[PDB]
Amino acid sequence: GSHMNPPPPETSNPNKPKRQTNQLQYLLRVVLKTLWKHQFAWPFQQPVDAVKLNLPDYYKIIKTPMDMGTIKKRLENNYYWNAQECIQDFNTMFTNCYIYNKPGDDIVLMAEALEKLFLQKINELPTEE
Ligand SMILES: COc1cc(Br)ccn1
Repeated sequence: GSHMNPPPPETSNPNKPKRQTNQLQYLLRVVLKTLWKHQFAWPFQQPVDAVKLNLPDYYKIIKTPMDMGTIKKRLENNYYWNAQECIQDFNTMFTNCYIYNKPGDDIVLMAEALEKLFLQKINELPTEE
């Protein structure tokens, strides 16, 4: 897309060691599945196109972008070694939302609803077997 948006996060790299764990399978099959289909998922399902949204400062402020489309592709591509890397991606996505926007903005309310659901799902994350 536009040269004024940054390249999206890596989802493929043969040099990075990879594993499928039961925890990672739960993150794809339960956690991402639940969040992806939520009514409030859509602002999070792809990278922020700061040109289309007329937010030229967005990637001045947000230096660690992350979105659920990227996490979905990471999971589908078995990009991770462990669940914590994936949980960290989710946490980064929510934190970016809360940094860029204001308390009570619609996108913040949406992120808070998703994050509550995410926390419930992570509380049920199985032990790594
Ligand atoms: C209006 O601000 C934002 C913030 C994010 Br994160 C995504 C889209 N718009």
